Amino acid sequence: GAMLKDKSLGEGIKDLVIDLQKKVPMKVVHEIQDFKVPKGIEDHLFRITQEAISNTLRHSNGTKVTVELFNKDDYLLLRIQDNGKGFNVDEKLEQSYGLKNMRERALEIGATFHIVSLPDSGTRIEVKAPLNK
Ligand SMILES: Nc1ncnc2c1ncn2[C@@H]1O[C@H](COP(=O)(O)OP(=O)(O)O)[C@@H](O)[C@H]1O
Ligand SMILES: [Mg+2]
Repeated sequence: GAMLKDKSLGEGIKDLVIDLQKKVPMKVVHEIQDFKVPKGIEDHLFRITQEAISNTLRHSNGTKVTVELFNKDDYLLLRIQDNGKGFNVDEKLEQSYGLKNMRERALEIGATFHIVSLPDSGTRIEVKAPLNK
C-alpha cells in the first residue's frame, strides 16, 4: 500500500490512479472535490480507498470504477463504485479481512461504512466521515 506522506488525500488518490491506469483494463476515474480534508483522517481514508480499488480490480470484472470525494459541511463522503458483477456482503463479511479492515478504519475515524452490492447494481462502498465546522 502506498503512503500519503506529504500529500493531501486528493493528491494521493490522483497519483495512485495515474499509476494504475497504465496497467489495468478497467477505466479508473476520480471526482475529487477541492477542499481541505482534516490531516487526522487522511491516512485512514486512503487505506480504505486502496482496498476498495484493489477489490474492484481483482473481483468485479467490471469496465469502470469511480472514486468520489465530496464535502457536505457536516461530513465528507468517500464513494468507490464499480459497474461489475456484485457480491453478497453477508456471505463474505465475517470471513473477509479486506472488508473487515475497511470497516475498522472507518470506525477509527468515527465514520459510517456501507457496502451496497446487488446483482445488477455493481458494488458501491460509501464512507461518511464527520467534519467539525
Ligand atoms: N468490488 C467487488 N466486486 C465483486 N466482488 C467483490 C468486490 N469486493 C469484494 N468482493 C468479494 O468479497 C470477498 C472479500 O473481499 P476482501 O475481504 O477484500 O477479500 P480479498 O482478500 O479476496 O480481496 C472477495 O474475495 C470477493 O469475492
Ligand atoms: Mg480485498
